[PDB]
Amino acid sequence: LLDPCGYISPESPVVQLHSNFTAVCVLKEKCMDYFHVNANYIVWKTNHFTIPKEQYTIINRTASSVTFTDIASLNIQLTCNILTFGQLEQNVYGITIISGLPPEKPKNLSCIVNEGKKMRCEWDGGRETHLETNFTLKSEWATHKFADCKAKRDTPTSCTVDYSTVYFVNIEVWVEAENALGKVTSDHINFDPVYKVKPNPPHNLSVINSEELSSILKLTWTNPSIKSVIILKYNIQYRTKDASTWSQIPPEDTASTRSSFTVQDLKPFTEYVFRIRCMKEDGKGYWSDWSEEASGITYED
Amino acid sequence: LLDPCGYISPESPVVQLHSNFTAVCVLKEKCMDYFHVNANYIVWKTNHFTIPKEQYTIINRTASSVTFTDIASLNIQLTCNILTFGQLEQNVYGITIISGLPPEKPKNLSCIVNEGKKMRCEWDGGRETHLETNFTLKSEWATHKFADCKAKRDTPTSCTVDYSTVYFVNIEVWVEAENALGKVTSDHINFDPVYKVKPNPPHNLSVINSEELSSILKLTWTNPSIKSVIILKYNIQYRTKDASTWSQIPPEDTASTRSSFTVQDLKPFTEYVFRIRCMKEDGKGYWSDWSEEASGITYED
Amino acid sequence: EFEKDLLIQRLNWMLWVIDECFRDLCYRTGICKGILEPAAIFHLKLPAINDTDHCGLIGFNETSCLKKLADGFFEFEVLFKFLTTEFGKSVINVDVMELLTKTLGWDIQEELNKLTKTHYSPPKFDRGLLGRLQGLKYWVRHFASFYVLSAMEKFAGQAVRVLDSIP
Amino acid sequence: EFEKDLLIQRLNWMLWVIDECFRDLCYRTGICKGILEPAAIFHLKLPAINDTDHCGLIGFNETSCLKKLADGFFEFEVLFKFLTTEFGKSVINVDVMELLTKTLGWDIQEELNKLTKTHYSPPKFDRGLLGRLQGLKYWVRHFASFYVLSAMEKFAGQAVRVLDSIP
Repeated sequence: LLDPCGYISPESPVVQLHSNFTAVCVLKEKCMDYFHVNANYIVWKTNHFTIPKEQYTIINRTASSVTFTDIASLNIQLTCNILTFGQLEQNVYGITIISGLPPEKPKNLSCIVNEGKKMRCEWDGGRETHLETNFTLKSEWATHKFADCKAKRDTPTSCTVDYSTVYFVNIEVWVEAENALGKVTSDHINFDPVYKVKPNPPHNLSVINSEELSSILKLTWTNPSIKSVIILKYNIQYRTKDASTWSQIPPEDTASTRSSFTVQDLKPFTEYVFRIRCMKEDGKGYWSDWSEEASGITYED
Repeated sequence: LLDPCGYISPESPVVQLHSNFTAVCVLKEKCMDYFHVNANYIVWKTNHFTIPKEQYTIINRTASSVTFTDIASLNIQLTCNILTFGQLEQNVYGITIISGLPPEKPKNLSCIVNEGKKMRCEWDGGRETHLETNFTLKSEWATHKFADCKAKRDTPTSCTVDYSTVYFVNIEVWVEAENALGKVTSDHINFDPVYKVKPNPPHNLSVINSEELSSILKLTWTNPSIKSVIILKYNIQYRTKDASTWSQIPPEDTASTRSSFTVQDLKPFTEYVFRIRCMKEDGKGYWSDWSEEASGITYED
Repeated sequence: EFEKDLLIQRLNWMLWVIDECFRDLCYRTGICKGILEPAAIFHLKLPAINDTDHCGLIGFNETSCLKKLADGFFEFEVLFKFLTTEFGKSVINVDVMELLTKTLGWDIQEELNKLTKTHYSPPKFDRGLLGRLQGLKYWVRHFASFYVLSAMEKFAGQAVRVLDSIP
Repeated sequence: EFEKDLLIQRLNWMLWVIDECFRDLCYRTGICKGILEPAAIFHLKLPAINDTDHCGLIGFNETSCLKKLADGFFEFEVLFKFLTTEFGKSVINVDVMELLTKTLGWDIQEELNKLTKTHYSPPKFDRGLLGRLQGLKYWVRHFASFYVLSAMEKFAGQAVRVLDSIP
């Protein structure tokens, strides 16, 4: 069967940093008969250094054990050997002791649906665990479970689901953190994706002298396709080409879907720069980035 | 069965630029009876513009046809409709006519095995074909075929196989270019991958004053792992810290595997910069890039 | 807790995507609603409100009607899968209509069971149909698109009517 | 056209990788050639040149010997697959040894058929063995690695001897 003289127990442990760990090496009876040895013949080595015999404890004639206390090394290679007659040393078994910490409960879980992309959720991973830790975003409607989204090694605090967003349906979301020392879940959050949209910014912004006055500039633009799902609200900013700060149209005047706006009380024959952004009208969701800036000049008085 | 009044033939053609193309629209008898129409009732449209009736040719009472000559448009949407009584126009069938050119025979096929990477072959794709063209690198030993390597849309002139290089065995390689208008193969090349290696450059370059003279600097370095497969040859370059051009040790003196070299006849208390590269000893394969530069200073006289 | 308003937002979103497919189909194809329709044989049962469903203002009754709305919306998933293949590359969100419609069936199917005692089960996802639908080849697939879209537009439009008229 | 020199370059490359696995195994594991070998029961048939193969200088004969070399090299592919799993992440080119060895079997198997009339067939790739080998768990897998490597080192080393001694 291709088989051994003995083994070390426990098999391939993962322990918590600063804990104690006891390894027991046990020799099979048949092997003991063959080499004419017993526990007293066991020598222990770690990272190629022979562990001094005084730290060994023969528990029975079949077994020897060593105890590491307050483990501070992330990785320990422990080896069990028998000192067979003739000063011949032979390897019995070996294990790698790995240590670290259990994962902290992911917190501040939040999601966002950037227009054109699938839902993405972010969370604060906690304290370093020193262990390979998996993060899995779970999501489900009360009547259907979506594919788990497993975070990438590079980006462990974020996941982007592989399924398209379905607005107007409540979805239950949470993150599962797991490593050899533990599994834990963040609190579950529940929401209608429609309130987590980050629209693209309005584009095709144009400044046109519409009215025959010198204090008016007309802004026109193309709303983002997401207008098919939500009613838009905007923030229109404007300043003179030389001003250092932006002024802003009163939000109330641009509180519902529109593709144009006439800015008034502008100084004559002056150049103005505009930029606009939008988000769901009720303020529930995320402001889009600012559109491309657009320029226009008022007529002379 | 969810079925039609007629069809256009040929189905969804791809034709060569500057050729002629004839489309025939034929009405099923049952449909002709139902609407009380015949070929004379067929109207042809392309890209929403009605083709003038004078360009039509009724081949039989069941069919009408149009002929485009010297096609210069890459894409033509052709539609067949019947002018049913009551000046009611209804759609019979439609096809998209695509045009372009057959692929030119890939030429100058060459391959290279960059140490640490799998074999990569490059070829000159020829004239633009205006059609989606696939490139497939084929490779096989006389007794086993390797996975075809399909070039990426972005990099259509290169492929990197998914199998590891096996030196000392002749491999047959060639490229297959194909698009709707044609399939063609480059000439086949045959070689032992061992003669197409591009080793990594020697690293860990160190300059040490070995001898107790003022005209000597000893160069030491670590050869690339590929030394396990080929005997290395080197090019050692050196110049004074202020020189503008590199001098070079005579290739014959560094014509076989080594990890050190003593440069002589150097000026006293002068600073020297060195750089080295290697390739298969017989000159068959590719020169590695230059190693990191290394500096050293001779003792005072 | 019958959320009609929310179901209506879904129907309008659905109507929006539907409309976008017609426009897209009309643009790339020429096959346009009431200007140039296909000369082809309508040959597949598509959900449609009958008078037997008693869904209009006179002779109305949630019982019979919700039953039809739910059944139809479940029957739409197979159609939306066919549609996703046809418009997925050119129309935003067609790909999630097969889920949205399952959602309308479920929520409506929840009302029925609450309204009656006859326990209802969302119909069988017809793989055979999908297979035949996805089996059409070339031009004729646009015809299927046109008919399917037409049937869905009417139905969904009626569903909004029905839901807005239940107190 | 028996290319012995080329077959020898393959054997030496193979010997090189073999040596690198021993060194790697010795480094991460402590199990080193002649310093600390496993205390375990050798329990699997591994190719090995016998006197019955008549491969030494006295009583030599391509017939009987090439037969063994070819058979062994084909038997090595299953072993190299086990090895690839064990050393693939730490030793360059272990992953192509299963192909290289098939190559030595093929080319050597070509000589036999030319040397005899008994037509030879490269043995059966033993999936059962691979399955048992890849079935070992934890520490003991290093033992298998050690024994397999030892058997391959001896054999391949002998093959080079055999090939250099055929005129």
